[PDB]
Amino acid sequence: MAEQTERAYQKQVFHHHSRNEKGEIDFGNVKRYHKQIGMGFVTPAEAIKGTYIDKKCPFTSDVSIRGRTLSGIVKSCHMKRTIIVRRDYFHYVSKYQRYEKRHKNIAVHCSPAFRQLKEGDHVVIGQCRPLSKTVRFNVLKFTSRGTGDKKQFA
Amino acid sequence: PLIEVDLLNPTAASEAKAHKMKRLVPTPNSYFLEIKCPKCGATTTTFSHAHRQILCQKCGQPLGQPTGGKLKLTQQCKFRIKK
Amino acid sequence: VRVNVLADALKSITNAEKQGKRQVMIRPASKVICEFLNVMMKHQYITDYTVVDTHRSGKIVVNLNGRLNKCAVISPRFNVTLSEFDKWEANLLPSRHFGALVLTTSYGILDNTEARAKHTGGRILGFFY
Amino acid sequence: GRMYNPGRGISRRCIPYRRSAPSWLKTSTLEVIDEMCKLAKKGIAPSQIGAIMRDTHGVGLVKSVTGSKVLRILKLAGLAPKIPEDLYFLMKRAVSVRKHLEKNKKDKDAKYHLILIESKIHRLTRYYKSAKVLEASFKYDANTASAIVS
Amino acid sequence: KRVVAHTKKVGQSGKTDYKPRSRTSKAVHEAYLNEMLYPVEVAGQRVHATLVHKKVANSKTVFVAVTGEKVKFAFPVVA
RNA sequence: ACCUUGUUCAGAACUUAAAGAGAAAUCUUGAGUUUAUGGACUUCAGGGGGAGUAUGGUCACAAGGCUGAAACUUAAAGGAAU
RNA sequence: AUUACUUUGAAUAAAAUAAGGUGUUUAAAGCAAAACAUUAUGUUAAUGAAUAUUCAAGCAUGGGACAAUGC
RNA sequence: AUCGAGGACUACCAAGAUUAUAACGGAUAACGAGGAAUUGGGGUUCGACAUCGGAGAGGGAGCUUUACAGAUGGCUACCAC
Repeated sequence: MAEQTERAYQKQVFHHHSRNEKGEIDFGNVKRYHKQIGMGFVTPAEAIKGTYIDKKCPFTSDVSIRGRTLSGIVKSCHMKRTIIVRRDYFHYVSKYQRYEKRHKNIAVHCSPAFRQLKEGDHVVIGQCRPLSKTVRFNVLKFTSRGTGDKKQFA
Repeated sequence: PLIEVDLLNPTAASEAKAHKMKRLVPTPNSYFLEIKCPKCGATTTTFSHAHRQILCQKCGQPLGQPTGGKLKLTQQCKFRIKK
Repeated sequence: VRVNVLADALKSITNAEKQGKRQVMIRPASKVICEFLNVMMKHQYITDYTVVDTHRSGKIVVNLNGRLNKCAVISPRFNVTLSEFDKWEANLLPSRHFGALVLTTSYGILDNTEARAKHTGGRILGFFY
Repeated sequence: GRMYNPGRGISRRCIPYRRSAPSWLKTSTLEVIDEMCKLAKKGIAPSQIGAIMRDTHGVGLVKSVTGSKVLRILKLAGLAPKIPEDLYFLMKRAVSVRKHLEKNKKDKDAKYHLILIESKIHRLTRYYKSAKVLEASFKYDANTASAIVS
Repeated sequence: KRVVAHTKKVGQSGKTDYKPRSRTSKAVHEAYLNEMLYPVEVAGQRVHATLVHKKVANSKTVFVAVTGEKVKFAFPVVA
């Protein structure tokens, strides 16, 4: 009712009707599909109880999570269902035997399951199929951090 | 110094001369004392380097004046060191 | 400001021995400073030391006996791989029998000889002839 | 040395090597807390509160008697001021210099020292925000500090 | 009675034991030392390290007497 | 208070050195602790000219300021001391 | 709790570099030839250098001293 | 639409994306790598060319056959021969 804000009807990838109390398929409702991703990642309660619809959410769709897995800090949360993650690493210059600070920005997809995700939070991301021109990752978990009077939520 | 003394067992006189911080184990040069009042018999305990007017607890024969580093007790105020 | 306490300590010790002083005092004490002295004692470069407790990161007094030519700390502690040992000794030590490096490793703070025996590298602290 | 000028003084205090209360001291924590509690209600800085106890009550170190510092005691009673004491006194001086500067526009040394004072404020405000003492919404402003400091 | 907790170390593997700071070996031994001495108060503390059979010996001596650590309580040597 | 002395903290300096350093003059509250080379950070220099010039950018009411070359030319220019 | 550091590995095209053997008459080469079995037989189902690398990333493993983010 | 993800393209919606840790530009007498020359250690310079990967057939562009080509010792058109 609140997720049907587009011109088309929003449905899950795997939508099936539940059985009524009499034991026959009840066409009057659709089961909320939710799967569990792999290497030690728990499904947030919002992906179970929540009523949002997303075809790119790793918990409620057919997008898989493949080998590559990284981590970083949320940089911007202005775009819809997408965030920018910044990774800070050190690059070793052989001649001077000293490291130098570098950074790279990764555009990752943030499902509506993570509602309390704001700028500056620590986020673990996983790699999936290309979901856009640049979005090729997906948020798997996040931890809140200190505030800076700018609570820019997703 | 070209001539050198023991650095673990400094003499009592040598430690007294040194700055309050540059001793082996730094110690304050101040102390706590009590002052018998000229007016009454009560003894008011106060810091050696007090930074305010010191009054008796009974009355107020003011017993000391703060002067930039040590209390200026009145000439008739007798004190002993609280150990 | 005091960035490296170990650098301050080793400069105090080297300065004392060039003047022929019998014992020297180091104001800030640390675990790393104590470990560096213990390595220097095992090679009999300093007679002994005592640590006074001042409740304020107390002081250390080191007794010297005409044997410590120069002990110096090494600025930023490079990550010394086991294959880079003899490259460092060839640069910092006078010969192949005289001096010894000091390294901080997961097995404690050790000189180059026994760190080679324990088969472990780490950051380099300093040296002494 | 000092932060802003080449002066270098070592005028310090010397805590004795005795973390417990001296033998001659007999007042318990109840009298110390309430005496400190009454002083806080009178609008006295924590630095001055301890001095009054030391000079008058002979309690030179409060941590040696109660086991906790003055600010910790005041926070438990809820009497700790919202603006930290050291930051508050710095904004009191910036206001005072600014007021003098309104009438004396040609004073070029007061403008320099006001700049140094305000730089100190931005250093302390940044630190206290990382220590979560001040909420991130806090911000020092000349048009506002005259009222809160007053 | 006091308890010295286990620590995590970095690679760890495992868990925490809730150490606050009053449960550290340093604090517990200092708390025991002060409580044990009670009337007496400690005003000095010196550790002497020397070579004993190619090994270092940290001879702690609680000084000015006015767990598992062998200590030598004594008065001021010359005061 | 003024003045004469002991100690100690901070400040501008001064004298001696068979010692340390440096090309030497000289420096010693460092210009010392440096081929036995590594305490922390920033700025600047690369033979002499051409030249702080031309052009481009920017600031100024203006004079000017900040940034700032190249072509070509030349075995020296320079520092301290006898 | 991670990261960094460090020790072992996994996995990773050759040629080339280093390096093992081999009398191309030596040598640069080649990876073949034989040493002796007087060799068909036998060494023999003969050699292929372990051929090692290797930095910056990535994966696993033992340690947590020195460090960063812890929270 | 494609063998297929994908603003690859279209319609509607929102204002986002990168940058002093050097984006966007400019130069290269620049194809990248294994490697080569010289080196006490550290390094400096080179690598069109054995082998691996990329791109091209005078200049662009558009296509046919087929499992694989935007093929040129295939075709069509324009420019220069």
